[PDB]
Amino acid sequence: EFRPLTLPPKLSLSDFNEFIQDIIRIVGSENVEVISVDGSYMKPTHTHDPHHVMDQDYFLASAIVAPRNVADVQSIVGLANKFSFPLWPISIGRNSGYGGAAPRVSGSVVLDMGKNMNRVLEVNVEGAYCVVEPGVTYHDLHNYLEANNLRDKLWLDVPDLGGGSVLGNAVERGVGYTPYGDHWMMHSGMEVVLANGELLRTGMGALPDPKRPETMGLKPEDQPWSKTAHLFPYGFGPYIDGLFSQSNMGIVTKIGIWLMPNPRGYQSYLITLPKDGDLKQAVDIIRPLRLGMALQNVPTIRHILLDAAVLGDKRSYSSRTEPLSDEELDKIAKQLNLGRWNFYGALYGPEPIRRVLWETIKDAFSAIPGVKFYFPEDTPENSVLRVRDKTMQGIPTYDELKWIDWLPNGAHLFFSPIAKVSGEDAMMQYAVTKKRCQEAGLDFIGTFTVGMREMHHIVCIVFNKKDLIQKRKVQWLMRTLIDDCAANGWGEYRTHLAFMDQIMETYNWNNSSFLRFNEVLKNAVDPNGIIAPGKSGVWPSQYSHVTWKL
Amino acid sequence: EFRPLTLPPKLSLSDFNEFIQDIIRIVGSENVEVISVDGSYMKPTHTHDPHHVMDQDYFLASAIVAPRNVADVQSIVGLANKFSFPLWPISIGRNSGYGGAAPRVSGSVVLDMGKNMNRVLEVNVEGAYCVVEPGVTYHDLHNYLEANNLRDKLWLDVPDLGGGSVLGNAVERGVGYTPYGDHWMMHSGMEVVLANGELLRTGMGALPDPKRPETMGLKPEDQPWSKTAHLFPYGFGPYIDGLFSQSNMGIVTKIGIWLMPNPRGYQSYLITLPKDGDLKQAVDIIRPLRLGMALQNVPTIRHILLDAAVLGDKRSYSSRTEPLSDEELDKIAKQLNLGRWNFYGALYGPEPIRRVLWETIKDAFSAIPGVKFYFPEDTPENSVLRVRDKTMQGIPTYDELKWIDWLPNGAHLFFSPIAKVSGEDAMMQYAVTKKRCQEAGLDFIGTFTVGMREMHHIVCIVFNKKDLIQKRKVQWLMRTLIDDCAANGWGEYRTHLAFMDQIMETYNWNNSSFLRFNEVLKNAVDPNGIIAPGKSGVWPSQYSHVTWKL
Ligand SMILES: *Cc1cc2c(cc1C)nc1c(=O)[nH]c(=O)nc-1n2C[C@H](O)[C@H](O)[C@H](O)COP(=O)(O)OP(=O)(O)OC[C@H]1O[C@@H](n2cnc3c(N)ncnc32)[C@H](O)[C@@H]1O
Ligand SMILES: *Cc1cc2c(cc1C)nc1c(=O)[nH]c(=O)nc-1n2C[C@H](O)[C@H](O)[C@H](O)COP(=O)(O)OP(=O)(O)OC[C@H]1O[C@@H](n2cnc3c(N)ncnc32)[C@H](O)[C@@H]1O
Repeated sequence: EFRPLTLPPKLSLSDFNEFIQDIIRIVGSENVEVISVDGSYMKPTHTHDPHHVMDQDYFLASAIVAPRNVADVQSIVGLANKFSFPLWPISIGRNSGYGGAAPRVSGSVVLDMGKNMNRVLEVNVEGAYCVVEPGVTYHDLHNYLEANNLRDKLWLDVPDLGGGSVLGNAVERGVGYTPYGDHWMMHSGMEVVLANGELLRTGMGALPDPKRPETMGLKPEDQPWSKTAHLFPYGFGPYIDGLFSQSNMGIVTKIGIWLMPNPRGYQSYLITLPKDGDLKQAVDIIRPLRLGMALQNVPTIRHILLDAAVLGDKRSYSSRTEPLSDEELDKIAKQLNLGRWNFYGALYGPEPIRRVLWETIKDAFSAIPGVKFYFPEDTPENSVLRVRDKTMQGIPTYDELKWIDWLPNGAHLFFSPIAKVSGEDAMMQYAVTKKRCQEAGLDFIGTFTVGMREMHHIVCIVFNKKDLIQKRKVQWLMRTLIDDCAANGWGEYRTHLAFMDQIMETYNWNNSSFLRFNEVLKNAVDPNGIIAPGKSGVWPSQYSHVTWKL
Repeated sequence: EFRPLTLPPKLSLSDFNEFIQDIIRIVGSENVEVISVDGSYMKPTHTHDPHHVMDQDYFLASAIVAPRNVADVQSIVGLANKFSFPLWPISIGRNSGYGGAAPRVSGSVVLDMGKNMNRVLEVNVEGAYCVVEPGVTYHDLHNYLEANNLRDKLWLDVPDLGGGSVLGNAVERGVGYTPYGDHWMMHSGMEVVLANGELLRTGMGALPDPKRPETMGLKPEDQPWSKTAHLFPYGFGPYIDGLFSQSNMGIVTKIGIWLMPNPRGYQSYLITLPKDGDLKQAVDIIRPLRLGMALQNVPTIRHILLDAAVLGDKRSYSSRTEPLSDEELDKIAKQLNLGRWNFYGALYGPEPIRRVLWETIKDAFSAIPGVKFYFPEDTPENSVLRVRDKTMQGIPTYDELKWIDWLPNGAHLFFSPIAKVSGEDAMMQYAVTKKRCQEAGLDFIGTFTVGMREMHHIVCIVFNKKDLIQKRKVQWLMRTLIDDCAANGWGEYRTHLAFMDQIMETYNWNNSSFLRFNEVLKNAVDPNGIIAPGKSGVWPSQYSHVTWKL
């Protein structure tokens, strides 16, 4: 194909066409598309940000490429080093609220790694791990487990929806809700194609499986792994794995992910907190429970509007066009039999141990006036408890997609600061966050997810993507919040394409020492800067900061 | 001082003298010793390898310099850049079995970080963590906690001995014996001086503490951390932390380490396993109880000679010169009331819970005939269990020094391959290692430490450091085990200075892509190659592989 809307920087139409004809010859026409449509979550777009906060076409591919296998990735890396051509690797491209598939730089090729590199490569019972290509969704892996009857042996750890990529998510350092919620920390042994195009496996992936007749003459990409590659992450030497999470340092083609053995018993629960202000005492309670390990998983603390938005759009609760007031949340709370904040967790292992922990947690929270406790069977058919009862046991679902439609053309954008597990800091962050959403004319929606010594506060900004005036207020809210939170001692853990530079500028301890360091590494491994220029605000030297930063 | 024993490569005598005059000016001559004696554990040497497998003077410092503070480190670095002068940074230098404080390159300035940089900087209760400098030993910190009554709120995690640096050991990715035994995984918020001299803090350490009047004009080194620094490791962007463990990528000045809250219940224990072959079913039994958190910590499986050696030297058990027979090891077993393998664990938390766990473990191991369960109270006063009682609850001891003296001028050398948590794998690693130990005329001594999905297998080579015939046999032993283990798909997790090259050459999947990618990052951040050249087999470009490898 001949003519795209946007060319990559410094690249001619004639060069671009040579590149494309070249790539077609490798991967076939059926695996290439040049852009000369926001799609669905069920069928994600690969061309741009479906939940756009800037103009729809602001972050736009010049084309999409789908390698057939790892060899293609290498060949494609080669040509991009030849032509000086920016690549943007996605696994699945369901990173909505962070930009979806869209490339940080327009004119890039989007590498749809997921379409053909699909395979669940291994599920090892005794080692309680699995090995995975970019294309394996949470649901995909769920179904492989069923086919081979492994459901009674091994559980998954799923984020709030079923379609993201196990690896996609893991390298974004994302989060789920079993004791295996720290997704990044569950990996051992990743294979990566570098900016030079050479293959590398990490940790004990670097210790090769010894030779035997069955595996002779296998291309490296197809060689098995030695027996410890997915068991012991460190390997030997400097431990580089993390240089591949949230980086543009390489293109991940495989990853091993630890899986929880069937725990021996499971019980989910809801605790409902009546007052807006109860968040303070509730978090002080969480602290030692989590830290002392009566809280086995990553339990979340949901604001009322999050459950309500699952349950029906805003028109369903009021024809109001302004944020719902403090007192309507009370009415909605009491309609839905929920509190102002709603705490979800679960209990794992034998009855005798579940009993003890539950009595501890039950006891601890009873200090909060008006508290009420529910198992799944005590709630209506449509409840968030029922849905989450699935989630905290590794079953992929999709019911939580509905909150996206809180407003007539609902898109989400995530503001994701980190809080202490302390009522006081939490209230402050809430206050700082709630205040601004207001000035923006938006309902406040958000969770806190509970890590051991921190909470991921996911403020869920939902907007009508066809509304230009609102879009701008969303750009104002985000940028303002980033600042407010930095001035209060809080950083964000993950974000959107349009906020990456701003966010990094925030991690400026000692004259931006962190980003400088990262650039030195980026330019050495990426001398042509072809991988994902601009991810996390890291720019190769051929990318002027003045031209390229937002 | 004027004339040193060995000079760093490519550097004149005239230059060394101008250099050390510049350092003497900064650190004062009290913090400089030019070398022109082995010591012990309590007074550890800073010049060479106290447990030398090569000639005593093979790895040898040219001087030892003791920075008073972070600013002295920046100047020394600046000067080491001026003169191309290798630095070898240590914290305490108790890396016995791995080369102690010896530099990999003879001629280097051993950088004694711990002499003056000494402070327990922070102990935060609600976050349950500490911030520490290199000079703080495990005993140092223990006494800090006792002296503030903190031992009732927070416990430590300690290796077998208490002399090691909390930070130094963690950057070596070392292991301890509570649920906090994965020392490295417990870090958060590292401060690092780079090869160019510049300070950097990782993770949310890069998110600045907001401005206030109390902290104005503080040197970057002396600034506080933002509230989340030591709560959330990741921060934002590429997670570069691990580039600083087992690496030569920088000089660490400060680290945050997570501390486990008093669990509200503790009980250690021993299980004795009569036969040599009982290892196989033991491991097979441990596997599901590890994955399922009936075993909450890092338990150990000790060879009978490990315990035997703590209680008495070889000369006391047999007069024989060769290795001990099988029957002579059942004799020592029945003598000491231990099995051939001895499993040391510990239960944590409230009694209602400790109880259930224990009944599962007891009942799990009962399928092994002649098994015996002991609490500390059930054993002789000198027993290893009584020592590990303290160990598996964060109390330092020094009792385990006694096994080093299993031979006249006993020295240890660790061979530390990683095994699967499977009897088959473990027996195999045992057989492989026992065979070669015979050939070399050594007794086999070691422990397995049970990580979640891996075991660290510490083959404890003790040898007579004044016997040149045996030191050569130990060299042969080491180099053969490395090769054999490799040929059976196992790699070492850490090693001695003389085996760094070989071991790293072992992880050569896809023609040493791992090393090549490591080399690339090193030359980027260390142009003149001054920080610890040769650490983990990673050499900067101006060190010829031909000249430097062993
Ligand atoms: C809409 C929304 C999103 C959401 C959520 C709830 C709603 C309603 N709940 C989440 C949750 O609880 N936890 C969480 O971590 N995220 C949640 N999200 C966000 C999103 O839906 C998921 O996180 C989703 O899994 C992420 O998208 P996906 O997994 O498909 O990843 P991707 O689109 O391919 O992009 C990942 C980014 O990471 C880097 N990347 C990905 N693959 C590679 C490879 N192959 N090599 C190198 N880098 C890779 C890229 O930077 C890419 O941009
Ligand atoms: C003799 C022995 C040793 C031993 C053991 C039992 C016996 C009887 N059991 C151990 C165990 O249970 N777990 C464990 O991790 N180690 C065990 N050992 C080995 C050793 O004694 C300890 O590991 C000890 O704590 C290590 O030594 P130390 O703590 O003093 O650390 P160091 O010598 O200063 O440094 C070791 C290496 O780390 C790098 N390093 C240290 N500081 C820095 C700084 N700040 N910057 C950059 N790198 C640093 C260096 O590479 C140094 O060589």
